[PDB]
Amino acid sequence: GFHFQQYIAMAGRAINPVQWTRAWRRMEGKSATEVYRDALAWTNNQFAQISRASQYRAWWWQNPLGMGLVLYGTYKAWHMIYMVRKQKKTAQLVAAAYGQGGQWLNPVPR
Amino acid sequence: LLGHTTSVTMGNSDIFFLPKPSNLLKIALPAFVFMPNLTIFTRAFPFYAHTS
Amino acid sequence: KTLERNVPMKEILQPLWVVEPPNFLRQPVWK
Amino acid sequence: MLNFIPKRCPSVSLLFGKRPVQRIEVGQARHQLEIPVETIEKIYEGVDSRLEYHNKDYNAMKWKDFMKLKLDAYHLLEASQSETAAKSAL
Ligand SMILES: CCCCCCCCCCCCCCCCCC(=O)OC[C@H](COP(=O)([O-])OCC(O)COP(=O)([O-])OC[C@@H](COC(=O)CCCCCCCCCCCCCCCCC)OC(=O)CCCCCCCCCCCCCCCCC)OC(=O)CCCCCCCCCCCCCCCCC
Repeated sequence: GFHFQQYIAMAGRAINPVQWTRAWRRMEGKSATEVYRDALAWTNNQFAQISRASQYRAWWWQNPLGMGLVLYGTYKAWHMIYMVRKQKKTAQLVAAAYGQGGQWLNPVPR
Repeated sequence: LLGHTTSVTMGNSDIFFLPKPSNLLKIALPAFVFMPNLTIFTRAFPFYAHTS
Repeated sequence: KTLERNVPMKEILQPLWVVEPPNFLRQPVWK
Repeated sequence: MLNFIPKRCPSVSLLFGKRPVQRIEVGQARHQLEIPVETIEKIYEGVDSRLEYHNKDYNAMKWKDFMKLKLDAYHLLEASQSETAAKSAL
């Protein structure tokens, strides 16, 4: 893993509306195949940088588990930021519709 | 709307996609056997199926 | 002559393709 | 040997044909060997430019020529290993 700060900055630029107009202008004379190939090439460049530079270079976060810990941290951040938020919303929804635990209730007895 | 309430259908939402990076691996992995091979020894299968 | 063009690094260093894995058999999956 | 022929462009192999000779070190003892640049250039007639590997600095030869070269090498090596080898290549 690497360039997390650059990724945050990319997300910021993406949400900035002015960049929406800039991208609208850049998309003049452009194809979906070209856009897809460019994105795929960017991702491949990132992963190739990793594969090459891990052989001789060590980041500030280097540890006896290597990039496994950084990847687990990315996963855990994604989890706590998105999935647990969705769980909170679903919990409030279920509590308003059926009551807390309503989705695990037993079938009506016959 | 008595017999029309079980007709309001909504589709599932599962996506069956997972990147398969094999360049990361260099060893084989174990695999399950799901069914007995009936293409060989077909005539004796009921007679040797209970053994091991 | 002198050099004035701003030379990108992609014209020099080409990255390997690692996103999609290699096919050493050179045959498609259905085959 | 591999089928990786360096591009003779100066951006890759600086000073390829500036002189009429090439030099190489051979073996663990690193014996010197000089080779005529024309004998070398004979390879770039079979070189195929569609194929480029190792940061696009090495082309590949045609399999026919590459295997002829490998066969000559293998013949020399097995003759060296054998004792009944001919005292001349005539
Ligand atoms: C709160 C933590 C808990 C989070 C939620 C729980 C989640 C649990 C799951 C954890 C999963 C972790 C994710 C792992 C994936 C990899 C991430 C990674 O390695 O890169 C991260 C990334 C590093 O990017 P990079 O690609 O490695 O490039 C480095 C640069 O070149 C720069 O090069 P450099 O050499 O100059 O420095 C390298 C590196 C150096 O990083 C270090 O080595 C750490 C330095 C101090 C050592 C001790 C660390 C722990 C105690 C002090 C820090 C407390 C904050 C906790 C930081 C946890 C990460 C170590 O820089 C940093 O990462 C700075 C991080 C510290 C920012 C402090 C901001 C303070 C605001 C919060 C108030 C104070 C804390 C409140 C109490 C929180 C208690 C939990 O760090 C950033 O966050 C970038 C910030 C960009 C500016 C954003 C604007 C400022 C906002 C500040 C907050 C930024 C977000 C951090 C949130 C935490 C603070 C609230």
